[PDB]
Amino acid sequence: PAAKSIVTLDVKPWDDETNLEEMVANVKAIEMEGLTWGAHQFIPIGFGIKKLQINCVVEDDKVSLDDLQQSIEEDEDHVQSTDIAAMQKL
Amino acid sequence: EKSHINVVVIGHVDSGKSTTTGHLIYKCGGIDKRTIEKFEKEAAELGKGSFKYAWVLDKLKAERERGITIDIALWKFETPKYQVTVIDAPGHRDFIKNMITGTSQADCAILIIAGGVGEFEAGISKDGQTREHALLAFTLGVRQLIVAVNKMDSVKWDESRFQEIVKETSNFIKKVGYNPKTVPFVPISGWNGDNMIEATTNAPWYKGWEKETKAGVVKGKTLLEAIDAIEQPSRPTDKPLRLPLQDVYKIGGIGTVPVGRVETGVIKPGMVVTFAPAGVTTEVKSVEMHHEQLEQGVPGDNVGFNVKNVSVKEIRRGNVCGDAKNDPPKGCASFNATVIVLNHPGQISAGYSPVLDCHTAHIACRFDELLEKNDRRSGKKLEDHPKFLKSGDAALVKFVPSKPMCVEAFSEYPPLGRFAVRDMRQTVAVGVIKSVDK
Repeated sequence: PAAKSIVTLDVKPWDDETNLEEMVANVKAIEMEGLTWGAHQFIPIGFGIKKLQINCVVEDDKVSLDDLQQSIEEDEDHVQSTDIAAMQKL
Repeated sequence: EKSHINVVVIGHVDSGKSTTTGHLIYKCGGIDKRTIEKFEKEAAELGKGSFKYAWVLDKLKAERERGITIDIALWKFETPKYQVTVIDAPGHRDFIKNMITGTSQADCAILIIAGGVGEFEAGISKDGQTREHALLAFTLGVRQLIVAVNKMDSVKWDESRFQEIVKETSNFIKKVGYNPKTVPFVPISGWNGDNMIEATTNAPWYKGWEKETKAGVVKGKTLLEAIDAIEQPSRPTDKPLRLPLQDVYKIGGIGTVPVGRVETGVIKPGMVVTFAPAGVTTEVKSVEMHHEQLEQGVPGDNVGFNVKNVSVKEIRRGNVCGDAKNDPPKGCASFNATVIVLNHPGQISAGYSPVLDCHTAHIACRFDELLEKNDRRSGKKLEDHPKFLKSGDAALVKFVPSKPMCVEAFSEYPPLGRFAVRDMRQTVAVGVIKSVDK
């Protein structure tokens, strides 16, 4: 079977008033071969701001994380940045 | 009460390092436990109730692949002395950068070696991903290493086989740079649990592992004891404050709120801080993390803090926040660093200007001058002003950032002194900053 990695992405908003539900919907709308979206939660990071923390499992040879982060970040109306919170081999 | 250490587990795809790392988290931690509980119960179907932990681990894996487990990828487990944040090194090529600029640098690396004849040889390949991980670890200063020879059940717990594997693996790690005498070699079975948490009964000849430390010789039998015997590293609590910014928010009724990870020192409300390379200075009104308001954010904490009379424009991601009254951070005109060239389709000549990732900064820097070529392990200078760098070379290079940039010498501020060089859709080199012209 293909080599995989489970990744937890932090997707940060622009402010405490960013529609997080639309933000996560736009991320999960992203479709790539070998990409499986997992669980997610909205985690407070202080001062009322909440970040989207979402899991995804990717096939190493098919899904570029650099590209995935860059595609998520195209949703400028909701996303300010993304960061890899953690990642493990599967 | 436990101290915190980070561990990275590396090895060849057939080494069985995921089952091994999974066994420790399973029996010494609490990750995706509701999924574990589900499968321990299901296991009753196999016979009359008995179940191998490896069976449960296998089902947990498939469950995760479905994307329906709940816990994030941040994994931890406990030993008698430590709370260990562990990373089962992904094979993913983008993990290389993450290993370099990602948070939580390893305090110790665990190299898992498959004992089978074919498998072993495939893993110590000079071009193997395993050698690269070992090299990156060594280059980034991970000096503690532990070796576990797995699948000892597939070679019948044969002593000679284990001995030969220790010999060749030693040669393998010595070439990377590790002194084999300071490395414990533990024969194990991630699947059957031998020498994992409890000593094995399948190898009478096994007297245990051992390692030379500065205070003396340390011995044990299990992998868990080897991990518990990892030496306490010193944390930069007393070094001046350094907090690279990840994001900057403008919150109504509050003002400017940058958010980032405290890499060195401590941030507290009342301190007067400076943001480099801009040079803006101001007082820290308050500090928050998760739901709590803090009296202090220490190394490792990802905090958000409010500051007045600074505009969300004025400061951005990649800027570094430090103490204005204790070696405040500064931009630089250039910086010199030891660069190790990883395997890649190409050659580096002065003038090369790729993107460098250093802490939260993402800036293209010019290889302004190739100062020296060095013996990687010793650091001895082999030639002045080499004319080009190729794969495998270690060299001192003068860098000139294209945008205002704040970096530090690896010796003073580690998290701001190591960087990844990006090109050809990969990390082509790893650097360690040696001097900075502030």
